[PDB]
Amino acid sequence: YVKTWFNQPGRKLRRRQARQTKAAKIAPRPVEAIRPAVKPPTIRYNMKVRAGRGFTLEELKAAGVSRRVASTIGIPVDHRRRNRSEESLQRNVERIKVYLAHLIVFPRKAGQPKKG
Amino acid sequence: TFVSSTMVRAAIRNQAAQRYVNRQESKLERQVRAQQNVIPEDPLDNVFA
Amino acid sequence: QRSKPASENVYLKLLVKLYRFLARRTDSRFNKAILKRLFQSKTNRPPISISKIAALTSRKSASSQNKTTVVVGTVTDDERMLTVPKLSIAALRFTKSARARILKAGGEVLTLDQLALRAPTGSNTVLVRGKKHA
Amino acid sequence: FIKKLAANDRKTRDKALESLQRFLSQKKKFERLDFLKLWKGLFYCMWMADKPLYQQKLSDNLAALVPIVWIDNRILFQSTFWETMGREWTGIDILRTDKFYLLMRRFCAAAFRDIQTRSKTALLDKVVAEYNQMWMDGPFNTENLAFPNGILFHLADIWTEELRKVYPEDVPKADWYLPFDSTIKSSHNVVLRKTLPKRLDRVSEYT
RNA sequence: UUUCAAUGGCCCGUCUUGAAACACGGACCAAGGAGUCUAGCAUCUAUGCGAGUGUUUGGGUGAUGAAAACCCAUCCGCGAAGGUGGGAACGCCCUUGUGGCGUGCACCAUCGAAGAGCAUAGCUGUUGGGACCCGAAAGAUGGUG
RNA sequence: CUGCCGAAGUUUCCGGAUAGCAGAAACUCAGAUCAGUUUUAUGUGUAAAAUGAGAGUU
RNA sequence: UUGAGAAGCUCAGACGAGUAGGCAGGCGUGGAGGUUUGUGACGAAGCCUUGGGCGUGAGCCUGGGUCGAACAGCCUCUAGU
Repeated sequence: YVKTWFNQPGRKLRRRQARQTKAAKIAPRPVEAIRPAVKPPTIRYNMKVRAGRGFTLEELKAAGVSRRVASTIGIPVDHRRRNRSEESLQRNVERIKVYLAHLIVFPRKAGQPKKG
Repeated sequence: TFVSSTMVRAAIRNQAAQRYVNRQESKLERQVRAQQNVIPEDPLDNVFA
Repeated sequence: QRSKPASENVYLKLLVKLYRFLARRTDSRFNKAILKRLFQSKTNRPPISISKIAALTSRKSASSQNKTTVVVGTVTDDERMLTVPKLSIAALRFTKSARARILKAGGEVLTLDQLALRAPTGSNTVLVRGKKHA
Repeated sequence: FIKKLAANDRKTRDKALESLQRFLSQKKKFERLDFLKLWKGLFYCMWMADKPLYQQKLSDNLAALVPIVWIDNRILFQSTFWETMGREWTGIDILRTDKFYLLMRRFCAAAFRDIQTRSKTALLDKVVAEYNQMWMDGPFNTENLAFPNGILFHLADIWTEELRKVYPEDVPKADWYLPFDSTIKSSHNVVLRKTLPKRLDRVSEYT
C-alpha cells in the first residue's frame, strides 16, 4: 500500500478552479465566510490568537445581530463556544462591528398584498 | 516520594509550553537585529541611478 | 597528498591559483600555510566566531595596534556580545550579519585577495582557526 | 553632468569634458562629496578610453583640469582623485592599468606644477607644506590600511622624475620628500616600509 | 591473407583440492539474460546559508504545456541550553646567521574549573523492504470432475 | 578496458569481540627516533659504538 | 624562444609479480536539455569484406560491395546499459 503525489499540481488547480466557479455563482459576497478570533486551548499556544468556527450567541447579541439573520449575511454561529473572558467577547464583537461596517446589503423584493 | 507518573507527564508540558513563545521571540529578535545590523547607504552609488 | 582542492567553487580555483604562485615564489611560511588550508575540506575549516576573533586580538596585553586577522573559512557573528571592537579581517566568507557588524562599528572586512595585495608575505597578520572538535 | 561623463559613446563623453570646463571654474566652495561624485564620473570617463593615442591625450586633458579649478578648492580636487583612485585601484584589470599609471603619472606631475605657479604668489614653504598636508591625510596616511601600495610604489618611482620635469633649471629647498620620510618611519605596512626606499630615487643634493 | 619450415604450448568455466587429481557444466549460432527501485541510519566529500536552518501540507501565481517556473502566510522539525609549558603564523631585532626577545591559533600537556549546525546532491557502508539472478515437499482458501 | 596499492591465510582471550597485516585521514617531528642489525661492556639477558633508514602517534 | 588548455609546459631519479580486497582514469549502448549556423537520395542507419589506418586496451576512424531514410561528434542529465 503506497500513495504517490503526482496529482499534487492537478489537485491544486482543481481547487483554484473550484473557487472560481463559487465566485461566479455568488458575485458580490466573498468566497469565504468571516470567522472569529479565538485562542488555542492549551498552555503551549494559549497566548496565540487564531480563527474560530463561528460567533457565539453572546457575540451576536452584544454586537447587535439576531442569531437567525446572522446565518444569512454570512456570519456563522457556534452554539458550543462561550465567552468566559470579556477580552474574548471584546475581540469578537468588534470583529463583527468592523464587518458590518463594510457590508453592503442588497434589498430583496417583498410581497405586498393589496389588503392586510 | 516524588509526584505521580502522570504528574511527570506534565513535566514535558511545562517543558514544551515555553517552546512556541521562545521560537516566536527568536523570530522577532533576529529581525530586530536585522534592522540594527544593516550597511549604510554608500552615498556614492546614486551618481548614475 | 593534497595538492588540488576537492572544491568546484570556480573562484576558489582562482584564489588557489594566486596562492600557488605566492607560496612558491616567496620565502614566507604564511603563504605555504595559507595554500595548504585552501585545500582542506569543509569539515576541516570550522567557522570562527567574531567574539573568538575579538578575544584573540584583544588578548592578555591587548595592544591590538592594527594587525589583520586572517582565517580560511567563514566568520559568523556572535549576537551574545554587544560591543564589537575595531577589526581588520580577511576570510573566504563572512555572514551578512557579521560583515555588517564589522563594517558598522570599526574597521573593514577583506577577502583573501585584498590581504594578499597588502601583505603578500603575511606581514603582521594573525592567522587563526576555529575550534576543530565541533 | 555626471551621467554623460560615463556615456557609452565618445562623441558624448568628450562633450562632457568642455561642459565641465565652466563647471570646475565656479567661484564657490565645493564640498568633498560633490568632487567624489564628480571624480567617479571622470574615473569612468577614462575607464573606456580606447585608443592608446587618445587615452594619453585625455590624461593630459585631465591633468590640465587642475589649474583651471579655483585656487581655494584645487587641493580638494587633487585630494579626491587620490582617494578615488586608491579605492578603485583593485577593480582595474591588467590591460586597463597601463593608463591609470600614466593618469596618476600626469596628475602627480600636475601637483608640482601648481606649486611652481603658487610659488610666485605666496611663499614656497607655505604652499608646499599645505600640499604636504594633502599627502598626510590622503594616500600617505598611516591610519587607513585601505590604500594599495601599487600606487605608493608608483608615486615614489615617479616622484623625483616629474620633479625634474616641473623644474628644468633647478628645484629649491623644500620638504618634497617628506611624505615618504613620514611613511618609511611609522607606516604599519611593514612590506611597504621595507621596500619603499629600494624603489624611490631620493636625492638630498638640494633638500 | 593462405600455407610451409624450425621452436614451442596438456580443454575452458565452476567447484574441489596447498596444488592438482578431480567431479561437474559445455553439439553449434543469434537474441534475451542477473547489486536494481525505494524508506531509515551513519560516514566522507561538494554547495547554499550560518545561531540559525529547511519555498513545494497549502495558498498566491503562471496567456508563448500551465503537472514547470516564480513568490510567502501560520505553524513545525532539527539546532541553539582562568593561569603554566609545548606549540601554527607573524613582528622586533642582531653576531646578522645562529638565535634571542616577544605576540601565541588548532590542540596537547598541565594546574583547572566567547556555540556550529540545518538543508540539498553525491559516494561508500549498514538495516529493512519481493532485495543480485536461479533452484526445497509446501501449506491455506476456493473450486472441478 | 587499463593503472596503482595488495594482504591475511592466526596470534590472544573466547560462535564472537581483540589483535595483527593492508590501507584512508588527522596530527609532530629528521636538532627524533628507530632497526626479525651488528658491536662494546656491565651482570644468555641488560646497558651504552658502528651500519643504515626520518621516525613516532590518534 | 614564443613552452599560460597553471587542469598547461618542463626537468630529474627510482620503480613495475599478484589472489581476497582497496583506490583511480577511461571505452561502449538506449534516451534527455544544450551544441556542431553537424552529416544524409550526389545515399543515413545497418551488413559483409585477406582494403587502409588509430589506441597498451576497452574501442575508433576510413576504402570497397550491398543498402535505402535516417544519423552523429562534443559538454552535461539519465538508466530495463
